Amino acid sequence: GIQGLLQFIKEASEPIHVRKYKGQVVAVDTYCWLHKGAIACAEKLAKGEPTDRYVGFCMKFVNMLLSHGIKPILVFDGCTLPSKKEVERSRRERRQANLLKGKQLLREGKVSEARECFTRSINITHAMAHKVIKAARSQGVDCLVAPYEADAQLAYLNKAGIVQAIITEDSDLLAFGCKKVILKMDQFGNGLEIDQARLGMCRQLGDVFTEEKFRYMCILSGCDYLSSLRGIGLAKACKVLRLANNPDIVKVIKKIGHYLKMNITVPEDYINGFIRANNTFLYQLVFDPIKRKLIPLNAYEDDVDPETLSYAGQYVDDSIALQIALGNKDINTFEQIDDYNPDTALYF
DNA sequence: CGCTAGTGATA
DNA sequence: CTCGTCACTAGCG
Ligand code: NA
Repeated sequence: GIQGLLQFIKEASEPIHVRKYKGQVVAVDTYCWLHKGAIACAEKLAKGEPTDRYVGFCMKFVNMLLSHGIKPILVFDGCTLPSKKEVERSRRERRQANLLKGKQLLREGKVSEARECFTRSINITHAMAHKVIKAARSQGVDCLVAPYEADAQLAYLNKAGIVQAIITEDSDLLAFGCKKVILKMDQFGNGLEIDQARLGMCRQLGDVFTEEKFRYMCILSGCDYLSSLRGIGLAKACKVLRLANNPDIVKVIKKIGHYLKMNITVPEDYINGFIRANNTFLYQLVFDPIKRKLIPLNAYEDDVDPETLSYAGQYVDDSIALQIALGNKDINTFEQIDDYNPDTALYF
């Protein structure tokens, strides 16, 4: 996502412990636990050999949060946004390559390299995530499969007061407008918290501590929805945002070469791609657990047409979205793989 | 000299 | 059949 974002605003970071959120609700970007837990049993998944260590891993963290008296809500990624299809396919091809080479080209002789390639060809499937969901629900923990990206869903849960903090390793959460994000948490509950209001503690940031300006900085720096101009990182983006007074971001991006004293010819596609990136950060589709329907991250403004925001995810029926959120309906085939019912046991 | 972006080691 | 990350630094303006 946003490279070097954590180091850039480390002044706003506060080392905490999970006790600080006792008797409160916290949402967890489960994919990080799933991935770090799958790294341990990489060769097992590479060979196609049955294993469930990652389940015990995720449940270890969950049991920690529970032991400190916190109500955790596990969140998973759902469908992939159209602005990421070819990227996910690229990573798919990379995993296929690392698996093929790591297997056939390293089946005899070299072993360490074969494992080093197998750990790269590791793919987190929704079946594994479903195992985690079954275990978590067996331990009475609520789960939610996002309609699309997990970071938007989490940001919604946080901005709606449903949760008070978000445990993740992704730095993009801040660009979605989260209030409290707990990064780099270990087994015991030791992690780095970053509050939105505390963004002002960064002198280097200047007057770019407001949600909108901070978002513009994150996008200009280089995000998953849009690569940055060559030579533009966090410092340069922050600088050009600090210097410019004009509220209209388009003219600013057009004069990015003027404000930074460096020869930059802004591509025709970059402005539209910027608007699309910002619109994706603002209006990506999430699932409202209370109303049990599919809503945008933020309510649409007066200058935006919903029919042109297909890249921020497309709507489906609320019953289908509900079945997806419960992990009952498969992401790809849309087939019913489970029959969990929250009525006959959140979502109330 | 500040800052971007790529590499190598690593689980 | 869902996303890496960090320390170090070459090399840019
Ligand atoms: Na960049």
